Amino acid sequence: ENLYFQSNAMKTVTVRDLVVGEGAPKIIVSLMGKTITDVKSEALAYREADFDILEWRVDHFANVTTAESVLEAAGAIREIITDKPLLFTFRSAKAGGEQALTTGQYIDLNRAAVDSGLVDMIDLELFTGDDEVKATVGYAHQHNVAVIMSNHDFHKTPAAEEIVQRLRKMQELGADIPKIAVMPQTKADVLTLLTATVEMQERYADRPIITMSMSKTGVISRLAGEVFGSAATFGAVKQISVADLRTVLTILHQA
Amino acid sequence: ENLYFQSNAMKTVTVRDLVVGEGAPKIIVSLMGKTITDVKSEALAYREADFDILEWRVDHFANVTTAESVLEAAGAIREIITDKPLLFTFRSAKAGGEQALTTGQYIDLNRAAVDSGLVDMIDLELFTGDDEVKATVGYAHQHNVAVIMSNHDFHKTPAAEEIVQRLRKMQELGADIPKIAVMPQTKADVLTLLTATVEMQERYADRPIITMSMSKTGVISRLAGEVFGSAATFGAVISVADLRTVLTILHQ
Ligand SMILES: [Cl-]
Repeated sequence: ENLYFQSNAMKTVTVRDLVVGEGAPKIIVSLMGKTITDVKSEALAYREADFDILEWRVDHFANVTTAESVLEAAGAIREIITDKPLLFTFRSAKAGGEQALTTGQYIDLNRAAVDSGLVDMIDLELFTGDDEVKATVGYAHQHNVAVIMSNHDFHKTPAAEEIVQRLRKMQELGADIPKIAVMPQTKADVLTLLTATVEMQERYADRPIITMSMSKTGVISRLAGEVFGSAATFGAVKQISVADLRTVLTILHQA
Repeated sequence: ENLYFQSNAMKTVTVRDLVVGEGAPKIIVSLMGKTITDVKSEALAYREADFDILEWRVDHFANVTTAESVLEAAGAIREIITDKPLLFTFRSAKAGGEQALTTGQYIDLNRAAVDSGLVDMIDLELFTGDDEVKATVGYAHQHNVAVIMSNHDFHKTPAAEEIVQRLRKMQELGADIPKIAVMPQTKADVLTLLTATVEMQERYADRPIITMSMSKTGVISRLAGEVFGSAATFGAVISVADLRTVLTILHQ
């Protein structure tokens, strides 16, 4: 049964025994399956991999508008991955997601995920609609479901202070874990993302944050979270591989 | 026999078949023996480790003021490690070195290393004195010996523009490979060193550069050279094995 804890002083969130914000960064893998058959096979393949959090990319699921189908898929994943936190993420079309839902539908989808008791966390996008996000965060918390809030820029890297402000806004909206991913156009852009990470974590955060500079040029941002302050990083099962990611994180954690 | 190449197209220096500035950053390990028996035992212990350049920290050598002893030790190392470039480095007292030498002794020590034919590269400190550096750079080049020019700040990180200007000065003085190492006092300081690395690489470098932010906090500067533009990194036998592991992953 879902249960999470969080410490503002330690800047941690504990979900299904995993302490996000302590020790080495956590590895998140994303499950993408079009049908229930695909979701089940992918979860089995993922069971063989060394990761910490399973993200289900619901926007890749064809039957997302059928509540019963979404519940069936979530249950199938939970049966295979019984001891790792499950993050429910519908990436909206606006945010690069594979299909479109209206705001109301997206909110209802996330509320249904909270109600199911099958997921430990939900992802809500920063620019969804502040009033609905606040209401949904409250609903999630009332049911012991934690909230990751996300923002993506697939084309550029905003100024450091703008990245910081977005992470602060996510905190303000009640996110348990603010998350941002930006695309570098130059090497300096990767450093901008790391600078924002350090400034946020040292000055404003009272919880864990997740940050990433995308593309091969920004890979170092997926590896250096322990020193700069990103609490988790994404790896690929089938990007940097989960095995290589753990190898490097382990090296950097050694005292 | 000593010979090196260098190109301003891909910004490389090739020494004993090793192309510095191409692909993944190169790993340098340092020999710090006090006596010839320590130097030989260390070189033998390092022979099978996976690194690219052997640095001899001559300031740790007790008989550094005995010319014959230095030449004997260089020969002993060369005999054991035959397939890797040998970098002769006397770290001066001002730069944190273990012993003190007059400017005159320091320059003569480096000239003697060049003349021996036993070393592929020498390290010269940026603030040794311009006339002395230029003459020694010229002397090394006359004998097919490459020059790494170095600068260290063991207590703080200068501003990015200051770091860039020092690297640029090393290029102007004729360094084949400018090298700088600074100490972070904050995490932002680590990023300042990386920023200087990127700016130097895009604005002024026409050769490989080596940069580092010291301490556990600055470890990412030892790992991320391929993307940010540092051509080499030091490890010890973070370990050399772990360093190669990470560099290989980042090269993929
Ligand atoms: Cl958003």
